[PDB]
Amino acid sequence: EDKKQALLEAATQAIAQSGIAASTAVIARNAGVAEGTLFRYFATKDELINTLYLHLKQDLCQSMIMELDRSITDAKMMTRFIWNSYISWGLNHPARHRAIRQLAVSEKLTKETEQRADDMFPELRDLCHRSVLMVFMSDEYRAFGDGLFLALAETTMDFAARDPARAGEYIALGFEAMWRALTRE
Amino acid sequence: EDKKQALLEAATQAIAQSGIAASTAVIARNAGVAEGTLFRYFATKDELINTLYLHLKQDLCQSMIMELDRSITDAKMMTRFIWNSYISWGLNHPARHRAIRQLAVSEKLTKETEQRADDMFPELRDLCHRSVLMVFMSDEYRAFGDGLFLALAETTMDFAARDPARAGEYIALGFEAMWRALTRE
Ligand SMILES: C[C@H](CCC(=O)O)[C@H]1CC[C@H]2[C@@H]3[C@H](O)C[C@@H]4C[C@H](O)CC[C@]4(C)[C@H]3C[C@H](O)[C@]12C
Ligand SMILES: C[C@H](CCC(=O)O)[C@H]1CC[C@H]2[C@@H]3[C@H](O)C[C@@H]4C[C@H](O)CC[C@]4(C)[C@H]3C[C@H](O)[C@]12C
Repeated sequence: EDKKQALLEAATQAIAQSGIAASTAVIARNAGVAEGTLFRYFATKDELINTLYLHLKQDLCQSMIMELDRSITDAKMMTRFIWNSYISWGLNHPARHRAIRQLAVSEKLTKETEQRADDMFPELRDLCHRSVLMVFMSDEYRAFGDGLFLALAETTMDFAARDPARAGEYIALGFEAMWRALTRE
Repeated sequence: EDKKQALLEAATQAIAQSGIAASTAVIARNAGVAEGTLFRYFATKDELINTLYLHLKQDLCQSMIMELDRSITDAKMMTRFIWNSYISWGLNHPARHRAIRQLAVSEKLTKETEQRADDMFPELRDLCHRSVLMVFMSDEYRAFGDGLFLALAETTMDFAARDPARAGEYIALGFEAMWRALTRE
């Protein structure tokens, strides 16, 4: 029923379809509400980008909480579980993936948003006792590394969706491509 | 002036924007010509996909001919030159990249088209005396491996285009991600 969730869902769809340029008028209309109502929730496109990114990240991380087992010590096994979690989430919720990938490479996420993103799920930190995933790049390239992860993830989802009889095969082959590209031992 | 090239350019733009579903009416209109005229060049959407794919592949390969040096013996160095060639071509011709990537994962390329694609530029074969690039996957996954190459390439082009002061850095970091993902020694 509640208007914030309706606006966040409408913003998810609109950005998934149109990118960050998506219109607040269209988003407000697709929700129940007047555009003025939308502005009381997010006064700027910049704040909507930041709010929606944290919303989508929270949703993903909660799905990962449901799926992840902590008897796992092996970094590669833990990374595979994370990858499987992300692919499932984007196959279940294609617009949430499409939206988050455009928000992630928008140049509009604030340092406050990054810290709230890094903080929100302590349970998902570390899960490596020191880390393997994308720690080899300079800080300037962390967004680029995230973009490559998302590109490999999106291609894996596309083939698994089109050819579901081999979905697990695409997910495993995509994981090993991601692992080689974005880790070092 | 010539109508085939005008239609192939209009088909490139339309598929880049809309995918393989792009309308022959729109393509014909964006070219000089009546839709009936378009059908004398490609009687089906299937034949346009195949014809346009070979056209775009020929264009890419000719650009690679202009750029590539044959004193190169090292497989990694040769693969880097190929990658640099592809990224330059897609930054110079974004719609040609966007089109070819949708055609490549369309399920509509004919075996005849594949053989003509494999044959067209003997000069680009081998350039490895036995090969490293994507020879580790089963034949069923060659399209998937091509999709991962294209995804990594597209992300590299996006960041190089947005942040041209570091274009070479994104190209080098993207190459090493592609190389790790899609080769084995
Ligand atoms: C939750 C999990 C483990 C915790 C961590 O190491 O940060 C991490 C590792 C890689 C992360 C992902 C990658 O950084 C790529 C994406 C980046 C976006 O900014 C968030 C979604 C995105 C898909 C990330 C979600 C989540 O924070 C992931 C999946
Ligand atoms: C021309 C060059 C070397 C010759 C070869 O080994 O086939 C090859 C190696 C990898 C090839 C690319 C990859 O297979 C990924 C893409 C696949 C598409 O079907 C054609 C474009 C595409 C971008 C390919 C163009 C070209 O055939 C490439 C770049």
